Amino acid sequence: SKPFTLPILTLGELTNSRFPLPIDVLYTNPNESAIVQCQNGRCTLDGELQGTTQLLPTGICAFRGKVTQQVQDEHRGTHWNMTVTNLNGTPFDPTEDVPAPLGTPDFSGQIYGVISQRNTNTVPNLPANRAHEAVIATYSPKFTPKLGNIQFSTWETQDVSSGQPTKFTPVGLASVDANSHFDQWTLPSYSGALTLNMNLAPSVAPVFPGECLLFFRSFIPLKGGYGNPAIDCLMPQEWVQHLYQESAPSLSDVALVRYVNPETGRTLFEAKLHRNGFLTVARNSAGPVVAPTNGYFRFDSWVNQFYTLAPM
Amino acid sequence: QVQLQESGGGLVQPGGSLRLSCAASGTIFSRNIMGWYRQAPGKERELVASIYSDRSTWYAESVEGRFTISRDNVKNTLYLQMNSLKPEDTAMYYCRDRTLGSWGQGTQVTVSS
Repeated sequence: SKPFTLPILTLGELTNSRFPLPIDVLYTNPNESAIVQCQNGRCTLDGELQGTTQLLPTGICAFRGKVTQQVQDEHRGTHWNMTVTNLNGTPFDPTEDVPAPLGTPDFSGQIYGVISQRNTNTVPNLPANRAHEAVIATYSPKFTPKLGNIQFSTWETQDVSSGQPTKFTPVGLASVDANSHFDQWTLPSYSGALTLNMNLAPSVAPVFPGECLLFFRSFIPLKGGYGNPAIDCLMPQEWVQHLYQESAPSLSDVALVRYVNPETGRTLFEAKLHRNGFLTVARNSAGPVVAPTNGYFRFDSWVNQFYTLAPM
Repeated sequence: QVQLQESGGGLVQPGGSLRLSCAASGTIFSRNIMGWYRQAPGKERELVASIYSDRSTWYAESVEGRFTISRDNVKNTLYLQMNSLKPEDTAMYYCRDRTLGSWGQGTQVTVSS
């Protein structure tokens, strides 16, 4: 059997797996614990991808398809209907054992990004292009990636073509106010109000008391308004890619990992790397973890559930 | 026949130096994680230092910079150098095989005038 290992990346060399953002700090939250069941950045330790997790960093919260038509409405803004496919270009098959097309956002909110188009037809001999700011509401009833059809809005009121290859590039969030409906741990309704979600990645929770989830925290930009929103992933995208590569069989339900300062070789704190792909620590405090960014996680050994984590 | 025996405990003046040892027997010493605990009267058993298979070390914030833990895989002995002692360090020090879970008898360390 192939020996299990982690990639040797420092905290400043990691990216979020739920949004295309760099990892800023480590984060715990024993208080106000919610049901953690994200779908992006989900990978078991033996290299099995779960939920809507895919390998491309540019595929996270991304969409590719064609704009069908302009939605006529008297409400503010200009809404456009868009059929979505797989990221590679192939049509999305809803009979597949996936909650949504891979890369689909796994939280409620207004995703702020850029819609770009490149025409299929050529005019005497280059295709025309266009790109505008756009917002995608994942809480909307029109947000149905499972049915291969979502809907986005623009400030532009005309310059969007129909039947042309469309790409969505995630930038951040439009707003985090009351009516914005931004909740990090609230899964979107992939099929809308039609039916409930299926083929989801399993929920995540610490088993032993006194232990809490250890998150990789990234701060996400805002189009406007007040706030300092953040996105927490279970594992960075580099870990997802690495675990998929080695495909090492898990010997235990929990693996002990150590956050080591490479300059002095010191172990700052311990952590439990669980089989399904998440970290737990024995910490009482909350908020950001004070630790050098040049520090990295190192796999120590597989352990039984008799082992107790060091106080953090 | 698995037993851990501590040695080198006693009384000493504050700001002095003291060294503790722990001879392990009947274990796969080099593979296991070793650590030093202490227990003050009215307090719980708090982890002080811990050493791993790759000889990496961990220390508590109320100990860092003063104590030093090391291991000898040849003689299967665990050490703990204690420099610049304080009256707050007065407790019962136990050595433990954190991997296997086996404790030791524990020795007494007191620092007063």
